[PDB]
Amino acid sequence: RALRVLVNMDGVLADFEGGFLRKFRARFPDQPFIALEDRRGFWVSEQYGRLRPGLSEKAISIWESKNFFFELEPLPGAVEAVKEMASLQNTDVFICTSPIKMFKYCPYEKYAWVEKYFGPDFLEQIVLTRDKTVVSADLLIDDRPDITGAEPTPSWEHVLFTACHNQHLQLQPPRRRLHSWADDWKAILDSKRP
Amino acid sequence: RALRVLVNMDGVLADFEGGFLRKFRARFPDQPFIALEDRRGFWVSEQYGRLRPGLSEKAISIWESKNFFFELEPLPGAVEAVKEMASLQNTDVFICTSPIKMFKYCPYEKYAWVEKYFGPDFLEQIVLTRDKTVVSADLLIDDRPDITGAEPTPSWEHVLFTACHNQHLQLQPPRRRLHSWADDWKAILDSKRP
Ligand SMILES: O=c1[nH]c(=O)n([C@H]2C[C@H](O)[C@@H](COP(=O)(O)O)O2)cc1/C=C/Br
Ligand SMILES: O=c1[nH]c(=O)n([C@H]2C[C@H](O)[C@@H](COP(=O)(O)O)O2)cc1/C=C/Br
Ligand SMILES: [Mg+2]
Ligand SMILES: [Mg+2]
Ligand SMILES: [Mg+2]
Ligand SMILES: [Mg+2]
Repeated sequence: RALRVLVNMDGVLADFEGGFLRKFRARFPDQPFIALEDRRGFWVSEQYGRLRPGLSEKAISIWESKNFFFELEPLPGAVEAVKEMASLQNTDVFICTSPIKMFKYCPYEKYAWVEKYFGPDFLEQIVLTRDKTVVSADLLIDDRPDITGAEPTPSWEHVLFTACHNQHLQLQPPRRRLHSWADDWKAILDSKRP
Repeated sequence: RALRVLVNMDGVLADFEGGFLRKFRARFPDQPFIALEDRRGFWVSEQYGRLRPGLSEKAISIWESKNFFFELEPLPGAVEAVKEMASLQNTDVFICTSPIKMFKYCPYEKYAWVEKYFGPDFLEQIVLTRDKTVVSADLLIDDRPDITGAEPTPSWEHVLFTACHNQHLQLQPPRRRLHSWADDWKAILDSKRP
């Protein structure tokens, strides 16, 4: 009866792309980089790997470093929108996020980041998983174009959240975008209500 | 098409009850304790809180301590069963576990414990969530009798995994138990296959 919305973290709430680029440039000032306007494809590591030898591994070392996830800046409007969204009648919001393979810091920092921006009580709303298809909900707002896993027919509608890496993608027509948190996310939610 | 089984961690794969009791007794040798045979009700903290003043807080300090989750011993047969279960044709296994409120160590140690007993590749199968009702699957094997949350009608059948705290409970008849990993879990899975 309540509408359930899964909201992705990196690329939707947290600015992974901008934080990575800043830290990559600071740590490797003599390496080439990829300006955000030039990002293409979900995987940062793959494009850097295509840019020059051994750059995939250097990219990876940025997000494997302590404080990388914790120090990500929220995206504009994200904290305000999700707070408003959660307070809406008949609306349950979960933050659904995938950790990286190296688990020393990432899960911890993601919990810490949510506490910081949404408060202790919002920690109950976090779902950490590598497979989003096994989480059920009416909506998934997520910047990754290809969301697959163990469940061939997920219950959610995936709404693509715009990011530098996906902004040029033509979606297969039924599919829909949320262009930024300034875009009309209430209209999207309302279209799913009974 | 593949059968999906969610397997809980504490009380099913990891011996939370025995590890807690050992560490509680070692740290508080002059406090009264609850023998496992005498455990009743899911919440360890509540029963200890009923046993004497300020014992809830002392109990909590055990599982909030570093290395508590990491150093839990697997339950008998658990690692062998889950490994066999995951290798079965048309069967996907996820470990579905709730972290405690204090997130400094618990998420990290749970990932570490899974790596230790199941290997790096099994980390992809972990779902960390306070709400299991929003994870979809055919079966949930879990020692907690009362599993509720945002989804009023979860897709899984909850099979109650026997533990000291629940062994005496009469379930509402449709509900079913897995008595230990030596019990016939394949028969339970097979009853759910198309
Ligand atoms: O290029 C990457 N970009 C990225 O976000 N990640 C990681 C970063 C994050 O933990 C998880 C976020 O995915 P979503 O929850 O937003 O879908 O995947 C990993 C790589 C490459 C690893 Br090799
Ligand atoms: O008494 C408790 N027992 C317990 O397992 N936990 C915590 C321990 C574990 O992180 C999570 C396990 O639940 P399941 O995933 O097995 O369902 O709840 C907390 C308390 C009290 C907190 Br106050
Ligand atoms: Mg993302
Ligand atoms: Mg609400
Ligand atoms: Mg349990
Ligand atoms: Mg299998």
